[PDB]
Amino acid sequence: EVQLVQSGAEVKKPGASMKISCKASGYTFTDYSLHWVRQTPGKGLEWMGRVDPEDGESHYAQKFQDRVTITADTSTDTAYMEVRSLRSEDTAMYYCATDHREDGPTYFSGVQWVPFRFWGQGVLVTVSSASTKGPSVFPLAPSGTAALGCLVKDYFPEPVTVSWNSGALTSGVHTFPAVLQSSGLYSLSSVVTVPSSSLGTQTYICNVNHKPSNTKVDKRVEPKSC
Amino acid sequence: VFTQPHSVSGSPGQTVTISCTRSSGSIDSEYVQWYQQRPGSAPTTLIYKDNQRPSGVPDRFSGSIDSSSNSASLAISGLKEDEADYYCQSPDGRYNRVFGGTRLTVLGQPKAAPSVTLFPPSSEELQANKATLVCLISDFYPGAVTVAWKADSSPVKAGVETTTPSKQSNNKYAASSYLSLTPEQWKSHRSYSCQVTHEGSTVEKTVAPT
Amino acid sequence: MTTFKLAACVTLECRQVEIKNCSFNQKVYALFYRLDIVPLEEERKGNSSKYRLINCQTTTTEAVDAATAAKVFKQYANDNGIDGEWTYDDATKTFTVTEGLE
Ligand SMILES: *[C@@H]1O[C@H](CO)[C@@H](O)[C@H](O)[C@H]1NC(C)=O
Repeated sequence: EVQLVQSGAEVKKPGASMKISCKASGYTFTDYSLHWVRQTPGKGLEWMGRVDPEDGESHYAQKFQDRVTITADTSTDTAYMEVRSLRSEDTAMYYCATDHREDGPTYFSGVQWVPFRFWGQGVLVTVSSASTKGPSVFPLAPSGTAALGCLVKDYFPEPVTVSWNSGALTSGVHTFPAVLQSSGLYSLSSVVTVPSSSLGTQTYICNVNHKPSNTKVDKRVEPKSC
Repeated sequence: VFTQPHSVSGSPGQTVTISCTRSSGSIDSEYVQWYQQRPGSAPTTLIYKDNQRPSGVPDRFSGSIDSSSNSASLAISGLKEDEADYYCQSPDGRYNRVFGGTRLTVLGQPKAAPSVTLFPPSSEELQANKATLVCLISDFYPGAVTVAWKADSSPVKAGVETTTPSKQSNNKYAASSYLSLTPEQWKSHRSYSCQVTHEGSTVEKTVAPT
Repeated sequence: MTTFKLAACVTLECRQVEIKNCSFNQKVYALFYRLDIVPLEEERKGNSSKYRLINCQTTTTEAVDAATAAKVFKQYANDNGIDGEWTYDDATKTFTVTEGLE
């Protein structure tokens, strides 16, 4: 029911800015304040601030009161967070989150208020001097199961999503973590293990998505001529 | 500040307690919430108002307040899918909020060996003046492995980039390694090999320009 | 726009005495079972928090400011079977109409 749907990943030059966003559905948007929480990679969660959608009231943590500006639009039920003067340290997952009420676990408890009950999916914003570089996608053709896959090569920054057959194929699928390779770019693999009997009789398509470069790729994966 | 132990551990079946200690005041002055975050995912509520489970949260998770320690604590029984980060939270006044985080490590889980697949370069990549060998290693436990490459019978170390193991949602670990080549390097040998070793044993996988 | 709420119940400010010591508006204090009341904001272990009684009718409207919101809420309260003493809070943008203390 309740959904907080965040914007896509980005990359930004130092000194630049970002305006991240978060759509809400499934609750009365103006009943609960929307919060923002950051997560530097390998580091913990850290509350940024909040906005109360029924008016313009916003609040911030001592760290972020200088550069950040959180707003809410109740015509679209979308909350936005703007962050100026970006720095190398700001490379993080940014989450929107909201409180929600529940009738408690027991008859005696009553209607409770639960902090950060729902979270958005998160958006990875990378801050770097280096420019965006989109993925080159190549098929890993199969030579009683056969393995076939897609190589998602030389892209920057993270992240990359890979599905198969538009999400209809999930059994035997394994997408691997990317190698951060010496040059600074990323390379990633997804493979799906498959009955070799099906190679002439099922089309396998990997769907690659690199939101930082707005790149989307469909690659059919076929066995070669023998 | 809220300070948490950056790491905590526990075996299957056992019960594990994670601390959350306040530096600035009494844990009896604000409610303490707790959250779980599985790798590669958004956080989820597990506890609020010190010891209340949200809708859908199992009885295995319990919150606690020890005013003598000035430490809140989250105690998780029946350890398992419970492998994740765990965070405490509490407010600061009418408007501000403070998070703690603890990486909960589940140890003694059953061992498992890797399945390995090695790919030659695609014809499309060769037409692009490049060649990459993809060595894929998956479903092993514990999360530590060693990978090596050989051009014909002779080892090669330049041109290799290898990942650190990490957990798939199926609880075993996975990794990938890449040998980057020129099409002339690839074509000029008779075979290339990826060799993987996990627990005192080694699998060899090989490919050829044929 | 600013969204305003009209409530046909009292707002309560409550602190711990299970049982909570609550006041309504000036300030009248009384003790309530925690089961009878509904949080209007995050609950506070130290100080008081704003609550609602379980039985409550509410409506909302967007307006340039509270003065225009009162036009519509006075109309709503006439068209429906609603009466009482009025009150406005700017922190929550909530009007309250109650026929208490009678
Ligand atoms: C409730 O709050 C009032 C505020 O003055 C206080 O006098 C009283 O002792 C508190 N407790 C009870 C049970 O009324």
